[PDB]
Amino acid sequence: YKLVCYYTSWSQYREGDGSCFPDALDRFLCTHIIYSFANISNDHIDTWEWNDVTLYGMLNTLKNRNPNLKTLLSVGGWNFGSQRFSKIASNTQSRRTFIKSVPPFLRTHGFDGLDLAWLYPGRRDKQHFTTLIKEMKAEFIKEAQPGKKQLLLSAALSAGKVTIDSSYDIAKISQHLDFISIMTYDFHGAWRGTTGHHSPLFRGQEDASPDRFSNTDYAVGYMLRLGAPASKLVMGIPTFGRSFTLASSETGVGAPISGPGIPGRFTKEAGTLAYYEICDFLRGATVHRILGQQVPYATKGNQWVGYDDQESVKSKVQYLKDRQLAGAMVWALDLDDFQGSFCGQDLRFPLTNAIKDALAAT
Amino acid sequence: YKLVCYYTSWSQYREGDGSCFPDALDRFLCTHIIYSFANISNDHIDTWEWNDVTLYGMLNTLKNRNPNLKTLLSVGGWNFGSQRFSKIASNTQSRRTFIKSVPPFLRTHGFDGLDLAWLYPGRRDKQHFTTLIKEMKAEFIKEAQPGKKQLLLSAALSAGKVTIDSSYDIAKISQHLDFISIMTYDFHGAWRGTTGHHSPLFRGQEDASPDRFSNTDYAVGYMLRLGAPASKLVMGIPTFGRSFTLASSETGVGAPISGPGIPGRFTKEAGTLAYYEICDFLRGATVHRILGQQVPYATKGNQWVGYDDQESVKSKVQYLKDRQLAGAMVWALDLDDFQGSFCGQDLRFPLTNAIKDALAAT
Amino acid sequence: YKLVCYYTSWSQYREGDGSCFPDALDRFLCTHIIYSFANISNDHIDTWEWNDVTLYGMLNTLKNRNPNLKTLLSVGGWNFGSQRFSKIASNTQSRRTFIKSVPPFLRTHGFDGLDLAWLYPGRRDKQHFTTLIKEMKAEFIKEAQPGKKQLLLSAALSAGKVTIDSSYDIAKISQHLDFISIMTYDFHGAWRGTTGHHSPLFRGQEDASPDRFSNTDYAVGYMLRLGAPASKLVMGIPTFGRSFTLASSETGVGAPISGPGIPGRFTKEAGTLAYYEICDFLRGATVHRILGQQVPYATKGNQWVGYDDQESVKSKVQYLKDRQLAGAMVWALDLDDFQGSFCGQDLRFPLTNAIKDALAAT
Amino acid sequence: YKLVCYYTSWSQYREGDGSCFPDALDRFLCTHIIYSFANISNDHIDTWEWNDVTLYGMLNTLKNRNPNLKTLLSVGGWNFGSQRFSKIASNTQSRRTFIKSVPPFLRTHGFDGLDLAWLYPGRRDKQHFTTLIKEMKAEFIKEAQPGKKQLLLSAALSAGKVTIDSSYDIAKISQHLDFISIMTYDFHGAWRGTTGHHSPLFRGQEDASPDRFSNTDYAVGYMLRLGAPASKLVMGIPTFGRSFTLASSETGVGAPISGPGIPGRFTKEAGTLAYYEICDFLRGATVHRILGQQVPYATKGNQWVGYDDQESVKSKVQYLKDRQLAGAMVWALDLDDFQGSFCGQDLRFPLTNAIKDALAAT
Ligand SMILES: CC(=O)N[C@@H]1[C@@H](O)[C@H](O[C@@H]2O[C@H](CO)[C@@H](O[C@@H]3O[C@H](CO)[C@@H](O[C@@H]4O[C@H](CO)[C@@H](O)[C@H](O)[C@H]4NC(C)=O)[C@H](O)[C@H]3NC(C)=O)[C@H](O)[C@H]2NC(C)=O)[C@@H](CO)O[C@H]1O
Ligand SMILES: CC(=O)N[C@@H]1[C@@H](O)[C@H](O[C@@H]2O[C@H](CO)[C@@H](O[C@@H]3O[C@H](CO)[C@@H](O[C@@H]4O[C@H](CO)[C@@H](O)[C@H](O)[C@H]4NC(C)=O)[C@H](O)[C@H]3NC(C)=O)[C@H](O)[C@H]2NC(C)=O)[C@@H](CO)O[C@H]1O
Ligand SMILES: CC(=O)N[C@@H]1[C@@H](O)[C@H](O[C@@H]2O[C@H](CO)[C@@H](O[C@@H]3O[C@H](CO)[C@@H](O[C@@H]4O[C@H](CO)[C@@H](O)[C@H](O)[C@H]4NC(C)=O)[C@H](O)[C@H]3NC(C)=O)[C@H](O)[C@H]2NC(C)=O)[C@@H](CO)O[C@H]1O
Ligand SMILES: CC(=O)N[C@@H]1[C@@H](O)[C@H](O[C@@H]2O[C@H](CO)[C@@H](O[C@@H]3O[C@H](CO)[C@@H](O[C@@H]4O[C@H](CO)[C@@H](O)[C@H](O)[C@H]4NC(C)=O)[C@H](O)[C@H]3NC(C)=O)[C@H](O)[C@H]2NC(C)=O)[C@@H](CO)O[C@H]1O
Ligand SMILES: CC(=O)N[C@@H]1[C@@H](O)[C@H](O[C@@H]2O[C@H](CO)[C@@H](O[C@@H]3O[C@H](CO)[C@@H](O)[C@H](O)[C@H]3NC(C)=O)[C@H](O)[C@H]2NC(C)=O)[C@@H](CO)O[C@H]1O
Ligand SMILES: CC(=O)N[C@@H]1[C@@H](O)[C@H](O[C@@H]2O[C@H](CO)[C@@H](O[C@@H]3O[C@H](CO)[C@@H](O)[C@H](O)[C@H]3NC(C)=O)[C@H](O)[C@H]2NC(C)=O)[C@@H](CO)O[C@H]1O
Ligand SMILES: CC(=O)N[C@@H]1[C@@H](O)[C@H](O[C@@H]2O[C@H](CO)[C@@H](O[C@@H]3O[C@H](CO)[C@@H](O)[C@H](O)[C@H]3NC(C)=O)[C@H](O)[C@H]2NC(C)=O)[C@@H](CO)O[C@H]1O
Ligand SMILES: CC(=O)N[C@@H]1[C@@H](O)[C@H](O[C@@H]2O[C@H](CO)[C@@H](O[C@@H]3O[C@H](CO)[C@@H](O)[C@H](O)[C@H]3NC(C)=O)[C@H](O)[C@H]2NC(C)=O)[C@@H](CO)O[C@H]1O
Ligand SMILES: *[C@@H]1O[C@H](CO)[C@@H](O)[C@H](O)[C@H]1NC(C)=O
Ligand SMILES: *[C@@H]1O[C@H](CO)[C@@H](O)[C@H](O)[C@H]1NC(C)=O
Ligand SMILES: *[C@@H]1O[C@H](CO)[C@@H](O)[C@H](O)[C@H]1NC(C)=O
Ligand SMILES: *[C@@H]1O[C@H](CO)[C@@H](O)[C@H](O)[C@H]1NC(C)=O
Repeated sequence: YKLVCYYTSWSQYREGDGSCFPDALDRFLCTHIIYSFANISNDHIDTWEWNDVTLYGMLNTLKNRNPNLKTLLSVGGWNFGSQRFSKIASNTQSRRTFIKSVPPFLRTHGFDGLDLAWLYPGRRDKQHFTTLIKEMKAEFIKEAQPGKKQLLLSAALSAGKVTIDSSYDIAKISQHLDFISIMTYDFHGAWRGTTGHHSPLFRGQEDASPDRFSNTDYAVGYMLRLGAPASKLVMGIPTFGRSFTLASSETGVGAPISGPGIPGRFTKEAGTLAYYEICDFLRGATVHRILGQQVPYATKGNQWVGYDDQESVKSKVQYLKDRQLAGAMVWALDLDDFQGSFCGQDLRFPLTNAIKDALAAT
Repeated sequence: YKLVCYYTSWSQYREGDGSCFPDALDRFLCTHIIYSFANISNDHIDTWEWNDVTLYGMLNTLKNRNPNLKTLLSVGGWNFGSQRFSKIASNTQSRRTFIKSVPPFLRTHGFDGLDLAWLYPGRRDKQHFTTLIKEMKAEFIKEAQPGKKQLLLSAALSAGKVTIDSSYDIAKISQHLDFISIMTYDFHGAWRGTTGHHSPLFRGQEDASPDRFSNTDYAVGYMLRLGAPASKLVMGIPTFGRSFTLASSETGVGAPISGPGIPGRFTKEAGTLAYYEICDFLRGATVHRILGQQVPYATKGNQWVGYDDQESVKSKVQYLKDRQLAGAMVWALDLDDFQGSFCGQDLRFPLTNAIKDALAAT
Repeated sequence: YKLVCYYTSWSQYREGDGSCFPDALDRFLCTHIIYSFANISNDHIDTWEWNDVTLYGMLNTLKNRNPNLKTLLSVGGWNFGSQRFSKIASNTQSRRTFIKSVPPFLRTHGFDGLDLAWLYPGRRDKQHFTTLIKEMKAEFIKEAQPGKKQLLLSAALSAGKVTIDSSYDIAKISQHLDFISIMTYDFHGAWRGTTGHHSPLFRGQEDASPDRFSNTDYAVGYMLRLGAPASKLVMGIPTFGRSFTLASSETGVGAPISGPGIPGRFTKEAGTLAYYEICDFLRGATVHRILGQQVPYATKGNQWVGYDDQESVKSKVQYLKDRQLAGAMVWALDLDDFQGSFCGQDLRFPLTNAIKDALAAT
Repeated sequence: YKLVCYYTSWSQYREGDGSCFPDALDRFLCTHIIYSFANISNDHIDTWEWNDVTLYGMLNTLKNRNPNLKTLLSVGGWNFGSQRFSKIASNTQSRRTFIKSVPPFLRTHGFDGLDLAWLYPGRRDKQHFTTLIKEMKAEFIKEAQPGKKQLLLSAALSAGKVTIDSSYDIAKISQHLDFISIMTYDFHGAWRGTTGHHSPLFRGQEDASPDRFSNTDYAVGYMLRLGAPASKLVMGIPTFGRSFTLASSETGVGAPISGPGIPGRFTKEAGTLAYYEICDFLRGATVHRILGQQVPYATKGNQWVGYDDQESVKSKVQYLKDRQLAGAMVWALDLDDFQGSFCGQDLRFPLTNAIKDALAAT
């Protein structure tokens, strides 16, 4: 089973124990470690952080004691911007320039492939997106013909029905992508006005959630139906939780909230909490395993965080193995308890190690 | 909470360890023990089995050490005959004789009330089935008026949506009934040619499911939605399992079957298995928990059986308490392991007890 | 058969033949004419437009040469505030003030009753909405007891399942209201990115529709199913259409759009078109009757509009009669071709009259 | 567009004007005519009727004036039996003989190809079927490699979901079939106990029919999504109706029935009525266009029949062209008023010619 893992280039700028660099990663932990993100400056694939070229190294050095580890540089990401990408892909001009720059840059940097993280193609870029991947793959071949090891091409697609529909021609692109990562998380926003787990495995109580398709099972399922093969499907699994600030003494699912949740001391970003920050939170908190959804949420004071733990990621892995999917995708190494400290026990990458073990065992 | 348990009056004619009598029941176990079924002969409520009077005897004795235990006589039942019931429902005189015959018959025999087990009113009986309940309650009130402890009136209702829409006016009946037991089991017929748990808590995997309403959760929310007060809703929980005979090596949910499972040694009814027989079956068997449904199934050789155990009833109880229901109803005590034997430890009524415990434990 | 027609107070300000005043309405056309909308200022039901008092009189005049026309004052409306209305229903004191102020304001200004257009009660206002409807009917009773002709109480409910599920306890409110108007229209938002009739009668082609509940039939049947007396259900039918702007040369249902259609010279609101404006659009347009849904749509150049016409409303009246519903509701009189010029024959209210005629014949 | 029309071999043994012979068929009517059915005296496709070999000619003579019509011989039918086919195709040896024995038979009898009517393949026949069609086409090429015009190979398949899943590898079988006639009719059995059109276009009113997939629209789309190519999909249209015998004064859709309708004069088979018997029945009868399904049901006295008229088959034709299908299929040429006397006009094949005109017109 393929175990895809992300690393963000911005997890370095975090206070004390929170800062994370490519060298803090377990060489043997994943089958694919993806660097994110990569910018596109002048229809070309450029670095992002000033030291991205150093870090690109710190990461590839992990291949040294483990030649099985593969790596991909992800281009795009939430920030980049939907429009920027849109243009660079619409005309054939910039599109060829870009496709062109990719192969060498990756080569001259120790990367085993490319990860397309366009978020997301308007309904107007669906045909384009298809081409962009068709051609980009055509190119990846034109380079490896000299006898090299061909560069891997993947994409992080949305898991929400609407988008999946108004942006992807799964049946087609599924052919050129070496594997797909369905980002099955970020399903219940603070705008809804109620508490909701952002990454539930199943729908759960039929009338406790607005629609039937804001969960992992539906997404995974829906996409298989649209033609995506199982062998090219990696199921995303967040190692972060989405929080809210309650507005009443009520604390169950669908309870009233008044905004996202207070910012973690390290990731500092209302609505988010890294697993290691959740671990602190837990002390004195009250955990509730949501029945039909197979995931846990914790509450304490006026805070409510829906997340995943070892038990839930394990459930989640058993789920994918069943559907006999390509494997799990994590987001992101730097959000799990990579130190090994916070969640105690001294062992590190708990949620990802749970995912790792569950994948290899029946 | 209410813990309504059913006791079938034919569980006596069961070979050796199978045979079950009113006296073999834990008088402290339930809050209401319903005896079933009673016939309606000559538009008069009347006994069924040659020795019912003796059994109404053994059962009602259980109220001695435990004065809080209530008992009711259930009239109707699956084999009774859907037609025969309507006949009495729509005859202005048939109904009247019937209603008038109950109060005396109950006081004469020791019951605290009646329970309507009409399966199932037709689309044409929706109204007759509402009048019935309405007048019967009147008769219970008229008889009690002097200063007596009023006779209890309940109805066991279908969990099948189609049935609920064609046969009931939940809205109205709900007010004249003391409680409503919703038969939330028997959801997956063998005629589908595929294995399926007959009593899932939730729908489970979105596509592996037949429809959208063959699971406890839907059934409850629908009835609550339709008007039945939570305080009057009893959630049906089966202590028997639904078996299928496999047709291949596939053993998962949806596997192909060639017919109902093999009859039990004691229940002798293809497609059915008492929990105590499921326990003999479990020896050398493989049990799997169905992820999306919170219920488990077990397979061995060419038999597949979906049933409930301590774990699943606990969740179902957790579920019902969350929904703030009136309690759980069990069908039936003579299908739970009542000798205590069959499942080790030799403790009696594992299922009901597990339910009892979970009902008063938070 | 009841024929409830809405008259908006803002259609008075439209340019040219668009300006619509109460005295421009056919006094024999409808059975009930609801004036909309009225504000609630300082917990008191009040006028909205500076000259509401003048217009109320122009409307109520119509009752003269015809003493069977009933009129109502609709309070609420889309532009009112799901929140403002909530704080008045939640506060026990505010609720009384309001309820108390209605009978006088109603008798004073010459109205037959009230119409509640709270769009829409939150997940948390379900019971408050019921209480609010309960107590207001309790007042219209008290005020009429001396011997007066009881003030009428109605409500314009959502046709959308999600909304209906989180705000309406149909069973209960349905017994206090005199009739319910189900707004069966506004079903395919332009956000979907695709063309789609906003008021289909049935789902039509299965895989060409977004969901199973966005159509009249489902809504009508869902409410009936939920306990609303057909005798009290008024099926809304729209005299306006919802436009879009095509992004390609594709013009059938499901074609990609780039946003709402161009605004009309008179209604001047993107994505909306009154019928009389549609009659203008049809000049050199191409009308197609969507088969599975019984409703038309027209397209010309890059505009696409899904509306209702005489043939389609007739089908709709047929559908409601087979269903045995209290009648039809029309939103709005001023969006129909009230002048009678645009749509030919110089006959006025072509759509509404078609509705009336169809109701009258069997 | 193709136009496959079947001919029954038993359409001769019928009284008076009800006798149908190959020489009675309009040679410029269909583009294909499938003689049905043909037996197999154990691994060798042997005729069925004593004069079968005489009729094969009568049909074929129709090629003399219209050299551009083709004929296939259909082997199977409803009576051939489920087991006979399975047992004959399951035996690797038994098969070969059959496959090998088909071509020479057709070639010697003027038939241009085969048609497979296996009703139906259980779960234990899915692959066999796939193979049978596979190897079957293989042989057709071999025999035709000299320079001869190749033999066609079509298949009549169930339009019912459950049947399709449990037995059709649409993805594969479709690459070998020159075309697929989807038997989109026979949805409502008399076992249901209520009236219902056996061949609706769309499901119509949501709570007036059991499931979402017992109509033409669903079946087709379902098939298309399963891999069936619109270019290789012929949609069946029935030229007969399905009668029921009413049990009360209710005559609408879903009114109670007490068995199938009285046998037709000429077809002499309960629950069935050919169009010519229907046209007759229609005198003094009342027709009703079922609103959501685009189909008529007529009722007179205690009889109820749902069927297709010119108006409705034309709608279904517009439907398939919208779905860009291979064409329409009919059943059967001897059920349509081939006489031209029953439906008056003195014109022949009223429905099929309506189907034809409609196919080439827009
Ligand atoms: C069900 C549905 O469709 N709902 C919509 C939501 O999907 C959507 O939310 C956005 O969802 C995307 C993925 O679907 C998400 O981005 C991916 O996931 C991670 C984690 O959120 C992102 O990581 C962030 O990266 C940025 C830099 O670009 C950092 O600034 C930020 O700190 C990171 N946050 C975390 C938790 O790590 C990645 O960018 C991306 N991963 C990959 C491989 O592409 C967006 O973050 C979601 N939006 C946010 C910020 O909440 C939502 C949009 O608001 O709309 C719903 O309708
Ligand atoms: C979703 C849906 O619509 N499901 C339909 C099923 O409801 C229906 O199957 C019948 O379901 C009812 C419960 O609603 C069931 O009867 C009740 O439940 C128990 C459990 O079966 C019955 O026990 C049997 O009693 C008879 C005598 O009355 C005995 O002969 C038999 O041995 C008993 N079996 C067991 C396991 O104990 C009770 O009769 C009754 N209990 C109460 C409280 O009233 C029927 O038995 C189910 N039918 C059968 C025989 O399977 C199904 C129609 O068959 O249709 C589904 O769609
Ligand atoms: C299936 C589903 O749930 N869809 C949701 C939509 O229903 C919802 O859109 C809003 O829907 C309500 C009724 O369903 C509608 O309000 C009523 O309908 C009329 C006609 O649209 C409204 O008329 C408008 O009134 C405002 C001021 O009140 C005017 O400014 C405007 O010009 C009027 N438009 C027209 C064409 O006349 C009335 O307000 C009201 N009438 C009654 C009987 O109460 C809202 O207007 C709809 N909102 C909009 C902007 O369309 C939608 C909202 O987000 O969400 C969907 O999911
Ligand atoms: C949802 C679903 O799948 N529904 C099931 C039904 O399919 C099934 O009913 C049988 O359906 C098949 C079609 O799929 C039907 O046979 C075809 O259709 C015609 C007319 O139905 C048949 O014609 C008859 O043939 C027999 C002998 O072959 C003659 O004796 C008789 O005179 C003929 N009658 C007519 C109308 O001409 C054909 O045999 C066949 N056509 C082709 C090209 O293959 C069966 O007749 C249907 N069975 C009946 C008679 O009801 C049903 C089984 O009970 O189950 C549903 O669920
Ligand atoms: C806007 C963005 O890309 N994200 C921000 C980060 O880039 C930023 O990191 C800091 O970047 C600057 C360069 O832009 C680093 O400064 C460099 O420091 C080295 C020290 O050896 C020196 O040789 C360079 O001259 C100097 N760069 C220049 C030319 O200015 C700085 O070290 C980075 N931060 C640190 C201390 O690691 C951080 C803020 O620091 O914010 C991100 O949002
Ligand atoms: C169809 C039905 O009601 N259920 C069946 C049971 O009735 C049946 O049980 C036996 O029924 C007979 C007849 O009612 C019983 O006979 C009576 O036995 C007593 C014993 O003291 C005797 O005094 C009576 O004279 C005698 N009466 C009759 C009518 O003959 C018999 O005791 C019952 N035996 C059992 C098992 O208790 C069983 C047969 O095993 O099958 C049920 O399906
Ligand atoms: C926001 C709103 O209520 N809708 C807008 C309308 O109010 C507006 O109508 C105009 O409103 C003004 C203010 O009420 C009217 O002025 C009044 O004119 C009469 C004339 O006899 C005079 O007696 C009043 O004193 C005066 N009111 C005061 C105190 O200012 C004005 O006549 C209205 N215009 C007309 C003729 O319709 C319209 C204008 O476009 O827009 C609505 O959106
Ligand atoms: C079992 C079967 O094939 N289905 C039955 C039909 O065969 C049957 O039709 C009649 O079949 C007989 C043959 O069995 C025909 O008789 C033939 O008549 C000709 C006259 O020229 C004579 O030369 C033949 O020798 C003779 N057959 C023999 C060898 O005995 C008879 O004409 C057929 N009837 C018709 C209408 O043509 C029908 C009804 O009889 O029932 C089917 O079940
Ligand atoms: C990415 O490229 C854009 C376009 O040239 C540029 O404006 C931006 O600075 C680049 N991103 C960063 C911050 O390196
Ligand atoms: C039930 O009563 C009816 C008389 O109304 C009778 O026909 C039937 O045999 C009785 N069944 C039993 C076993 O008592
Ligand atoms: C409606 O009443 C509210 C509160 O009294 C007020 O703020 C608002 O301006 C009023 N609207 C109009 C136009 O009367
Ligand atoms: C072949 O068809 C004939 C009809 O003439 C039938 O009687 C026979 O049973 C079929 N197969 C055999 C050889 O039995």
